[PDB]
Amino acid sequence: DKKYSIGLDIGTNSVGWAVITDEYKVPSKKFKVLGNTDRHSIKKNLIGALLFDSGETAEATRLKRTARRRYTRRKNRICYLQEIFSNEMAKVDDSFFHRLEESFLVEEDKKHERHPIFGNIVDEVAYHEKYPTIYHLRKKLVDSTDKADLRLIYLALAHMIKFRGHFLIEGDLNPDNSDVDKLFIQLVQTYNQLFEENPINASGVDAKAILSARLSKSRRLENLIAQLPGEKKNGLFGNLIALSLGLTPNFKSNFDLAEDAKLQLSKDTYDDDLDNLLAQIGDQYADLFLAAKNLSDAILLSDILRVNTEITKAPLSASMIKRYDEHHQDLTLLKALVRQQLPEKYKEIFFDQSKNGYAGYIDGGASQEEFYKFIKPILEKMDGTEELLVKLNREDLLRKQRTFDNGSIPHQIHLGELHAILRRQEDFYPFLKDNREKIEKILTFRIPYYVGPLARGNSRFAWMTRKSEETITPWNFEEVVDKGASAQSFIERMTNFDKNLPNEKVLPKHSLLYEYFTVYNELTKVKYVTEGMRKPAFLSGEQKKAIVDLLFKTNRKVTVKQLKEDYFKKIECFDSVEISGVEDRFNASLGTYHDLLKIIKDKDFLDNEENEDILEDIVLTLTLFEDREMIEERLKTYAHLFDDKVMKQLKRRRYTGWGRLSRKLINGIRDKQSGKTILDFLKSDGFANRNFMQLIHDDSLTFKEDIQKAQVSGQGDSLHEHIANLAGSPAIKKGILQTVKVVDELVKVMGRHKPENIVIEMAREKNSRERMKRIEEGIKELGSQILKEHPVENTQLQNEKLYLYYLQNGRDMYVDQELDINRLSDYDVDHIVPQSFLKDDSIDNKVLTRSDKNRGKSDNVPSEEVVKKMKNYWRQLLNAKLITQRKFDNLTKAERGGLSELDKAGFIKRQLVETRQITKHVAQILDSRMNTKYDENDKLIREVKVITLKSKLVSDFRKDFQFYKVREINNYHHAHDAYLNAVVGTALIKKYPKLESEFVYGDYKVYKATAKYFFYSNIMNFFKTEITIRKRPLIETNGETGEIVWDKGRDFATVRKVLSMPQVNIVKKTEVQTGGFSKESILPKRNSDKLIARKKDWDPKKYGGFDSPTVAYSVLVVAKVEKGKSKKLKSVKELLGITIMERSSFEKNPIDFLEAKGYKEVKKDLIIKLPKYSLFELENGRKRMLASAGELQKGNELALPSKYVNFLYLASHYEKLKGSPEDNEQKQLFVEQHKHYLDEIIEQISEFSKRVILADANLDKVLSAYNKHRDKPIREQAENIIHLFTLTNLGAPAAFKYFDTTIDRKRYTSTKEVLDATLIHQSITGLYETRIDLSQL
RNA sequence: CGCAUAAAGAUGAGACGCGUUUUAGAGCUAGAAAUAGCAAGUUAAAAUAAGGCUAGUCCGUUAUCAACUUGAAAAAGUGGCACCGAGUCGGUGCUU
DNA sequence: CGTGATTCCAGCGTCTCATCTTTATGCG
DNA sequence: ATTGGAATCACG
Ligand SMILES: [K+]
Ligand SMILES: [K+]
Ligand SMILES: [Mg+2]
Repeated sequence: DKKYSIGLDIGTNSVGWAVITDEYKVPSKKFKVLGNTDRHSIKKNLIGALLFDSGETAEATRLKRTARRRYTRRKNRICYLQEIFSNEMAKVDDSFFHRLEESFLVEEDKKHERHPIFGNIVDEVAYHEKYPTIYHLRKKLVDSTDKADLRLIYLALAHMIKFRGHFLIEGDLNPDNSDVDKLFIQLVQTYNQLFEENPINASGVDAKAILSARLSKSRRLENLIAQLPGEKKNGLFGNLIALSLGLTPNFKSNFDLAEDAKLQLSKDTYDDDLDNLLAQIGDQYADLFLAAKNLSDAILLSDILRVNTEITKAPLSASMIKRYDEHHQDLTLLKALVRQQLPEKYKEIFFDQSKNGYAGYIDGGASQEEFYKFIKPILEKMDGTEELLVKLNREDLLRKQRTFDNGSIPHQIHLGELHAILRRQEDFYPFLKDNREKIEKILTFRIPYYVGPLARGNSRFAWMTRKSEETITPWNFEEVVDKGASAQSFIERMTNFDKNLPNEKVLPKHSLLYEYFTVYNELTKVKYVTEGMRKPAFLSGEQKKAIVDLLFKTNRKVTVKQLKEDYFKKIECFDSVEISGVEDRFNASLGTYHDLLKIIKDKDFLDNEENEDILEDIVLTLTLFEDREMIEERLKTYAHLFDDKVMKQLKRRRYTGWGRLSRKLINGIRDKQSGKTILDFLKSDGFANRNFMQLIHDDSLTFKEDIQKAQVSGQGDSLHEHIANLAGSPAIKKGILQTVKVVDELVKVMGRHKPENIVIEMAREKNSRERMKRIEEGIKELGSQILKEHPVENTQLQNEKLYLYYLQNGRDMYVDQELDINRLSDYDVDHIVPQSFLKDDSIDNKVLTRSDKNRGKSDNVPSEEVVKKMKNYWRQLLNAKLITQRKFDNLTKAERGGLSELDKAGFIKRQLVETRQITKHVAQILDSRMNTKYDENDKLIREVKVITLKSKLVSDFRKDFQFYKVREINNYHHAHDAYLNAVVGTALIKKYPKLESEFVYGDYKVYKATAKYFFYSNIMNFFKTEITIRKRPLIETNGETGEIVWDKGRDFATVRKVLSMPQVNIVKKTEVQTGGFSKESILPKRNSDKLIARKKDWDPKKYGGFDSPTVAYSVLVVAKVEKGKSKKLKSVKELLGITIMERSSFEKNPIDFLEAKGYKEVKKDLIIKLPKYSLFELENGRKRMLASAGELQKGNELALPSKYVNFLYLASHYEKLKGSPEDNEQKQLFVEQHKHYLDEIIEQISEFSKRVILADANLDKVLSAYNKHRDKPIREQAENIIHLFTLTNLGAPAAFKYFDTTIDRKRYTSTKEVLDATLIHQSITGLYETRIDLSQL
């Protein structure tokens, strides 16, 4: 019956827990030990931590799943093509497709001739001589007119269909037009022929280079406008240019059309949009648009083709043949030049696959860039290589046809080549003539993103509904698949249900019912005052309806002045109006009402009550579907009500956005007695004018009970389901679930007595590629040449100062100057918001400057003068996305007011008050689980108070009272943080019950700038003996009550004693490994049993395969095996290591599995399943965690005494020095007086390593390295001993560096010993254990 | 408390481009062979987690997971306390 | 000739679309 | 980045 509290520290890979009592002491208990060993009891402290691998997101699984679907559907494309061809192919060659299928198999496994295409050596050689690449064949079939072998036609069509290109361009691309300059001049011609007053003159402008520039589209537009004399990017010609290049231009202001009429060429809606714009102005400008379309084509077609198109209808295949021919010519030239000038390197270039020369480029793993890096010095160190070098710097030297950059080829080009082949060969082959659209559809068919997987009820990811029960081929897809239903289910399966009625789906945000609801909700709060009024009074239902009919239904926004004049003055005849409860501009407005009024031009239809469900369906359809065709399909039912043009205008309108209130919630549920819905009450409440909340918070009204009935239905969810529904990372969700489980186990351990308080705190927690892409886009948009000055590696951009330099165009952000790339370690990285106000260290808040003093004052936002200097530069960076909206607002906050003392107070408070929503959700879960009893009046009984702390409170407590944390010693700090949290948190609610509303979970009613500033600055000052000097009492009092919240004479002793306890329950969560079967790399054939066949029949020794399988869990099996020629049965105990691929086969029948592996007469009761991280104790406390069936991890924690931890913190100058010069001097002197600690610390590590780690060579290496550097400053030795602690850590062995020396991993690559050790099964807290003596088996 | 914007993250769908693996693309000459010299090289088929049954243009890498007992499962149930101490927890007393 | 030390190695780039939450910053 | 799988190397 002893009161206690729980403190928790939740992280992504750790959950620290601690149980404390009223005196801040951690209890200890004797726990029963189950199993077959002699040990029966163990004393353990109720402080510990759970360690687990981070929870992964589903994104990688999603990408693998989508890739699997794409491979299945590509094989289906080829299958459809072969089905079309099969009847005629069986005549031409019956075994052709069989050879294609078996082409992977080796000679002895092939059932037909080893040559796939023609089945004889002569014809195969002749084919490969005539068409060196498939593109030769494609060009021949597109251009030639004599009948081709059916096998060749199939091969070309299959190549086009299999690798078809992207669908990022909608409509048609005609490759007949490729000249940029000619089409640009034609556009200018049409513009001048239609516009004579201000003609466009652009002669003498390199249209080809500017428009096809490698820079960004926006910068290309800027460059073209720059060379356009007397033109504007927002002008009509500028809009045409933006449309052509790809940027979406607004054509409203060009013609003053009063509608946006945005025209994006790539989008399919453009056509319809274009027609709309033709209705806005006329057909005279249509020619310009036509030219713009053609111009756009050339812009995107000159990028990939770069070949003449008047002589061929296969510009892509001809471009690839040009690649082939230039590669051949350059290869011959390079061979000759190398054999003439550097004859010794030829073998390196053209024979050595390991090297990145031509042989490595073709036969080895060298990419194009690696080959260019290898060959550029050789080209430079030779004569006659000017053309080769020019090609190389243009990235056009010795190219391959199948390259990384073929991702810019639209499927329209492949479709054009396929269509040309079909037209050429259709007369010779009738089935090609009558299956032409079939094959074109095979190439171009693509399941819409809103239909998803074409499942038949066996997929958890599928939502499509089928009109008819038939197989969905690409040809009957539009007939078998219900696309409207599929798209609606696509949107609605991801959208929310309203919380009040969890089975009901939310309304569209722009629903007329929702707008009416919000308008009435705000209007019921309108408190008008006019002359002759004794007291302020609310408006009545009739007045509200009159105002809605007058103000809202005729004005988009309704203000106070319009309310006073057009209603109170015009009708009420009251010239003195003062409003209360609202602002000048009403937030709620009938935007949907006015938009529908403009679209349909009818008022009776809108105001009619009985047809409003039609409007609800209208807005729902306009919200659900973005495609004009589907909107048309759904609205066709309402075509009779409106006109055809009105139907088109409706089709154009789209209402993005959903709400949070369902239809039933607003106007579906009715009160038992009144029979009025919530909307009805909002319309006519009476004198009360209650809002929606008061309407659902009234006990007399049945709405509260109806909501409760809806909420109870479904009984919430299981803990795992409720946690998964949270908005957070899967890693933090794993942390939260483990936190709840440890709390349940701790409550069990404490005799089912629930804690008095649960104080919880959560941590706030490739990249180089993201930085590279961001800087590339920013520089391209800006138009700078900085990146061309210096090619920076991705890992080199990981430097903070370098990244800031590159993001700022190399220029100081506060003044107008330039920084030097080589003057690093000299400039200053400053924070836009000072670290005192906000502890933010991300790039979004950091600025690189030559000297920080240029910012102005260091106690506020940077000065107004700096803003006036660099606002244009900041805006240019923001438009290039080198700085964000947040960064720009922070930088320019001075001109908008700067930082008032109120903002400083708020930032000070938020450094201690945890406002994160995820922490509130965790607190709610814990409170709901702990507090369940209800009052007689149906009110929660807060038996357990859930407090939420921030990491700053505990961190500052650690720093102030020398409770220093070094994260490298061991994992105990996790546990320690949890303890400290409770120790702080409970203390706070002892000292400040009035502050519960900021810390304890629950809506407590307990609630100038300098006052709050100093209050929260010194809110934790009751712990320290001497303030500022002020000497608060030794024993702090509760305040207005008599309790000992803190006893400075003995409570600090208790905290220091707790942090020095050697036994802390650190548990690594044992997990069965799931995921990929093995390494994905397909290795070449070799005679090794570690190769895994990629198919049943693909024997690895002849076809290669996978290796490195991941072990799901090991299996301790005691059985017999055959030994010797006589195959005598030897008894063996062994770890098998069931891999992920073998797991299902093993669990289906373990005995059959083990007999297949070779073990005989296994004991199914003696088989032990051992997941990863299974704990074993061997001797002297040496603990090994099973990492796999053949590898062990360290499983021991080093309990370094607290004095060494504090000395290493001070000596390392953790986070530099943040103390007063007097205290810093005292601590530095303490370090100097305590140099000998270093030796002692080393001894600690050494003795620990001699008992547990057992890495003899690494320990000797470490000792020698330490002896080498004994003359270094104490600080550097301290930092490097912090590094040294990696030798003794728990978990996987790692490599560490002591100064210069690097000590590599000593790995325990043998699990033989653990077969005769003590396996330990630990509960989540580790308090409950079962020890199995495996040597007894 | 309500709107607008931006960023980040989560989830799902539809698609591209490569990469890899085996086979095909008769390598030739001098050679007894070792090999040497020369020539050639750019392409394609197929697989792209083994595979499964539910046979779909589906599904197969997320989440969840100590032990023991009751179980389809979800899951439920199983382990005295106090005190003195502390090198990973030990001991003493009370109790059962 | 086993066995500990050592070395090496690991699928990756892009685009379109939708929904949700959370945080930051204005406005109100 | 990490950390287990695999091959290879050095050597008593
Ligand atoms: K797992
Ligand atoms: K466990
Ligand atoms: Mg497959």
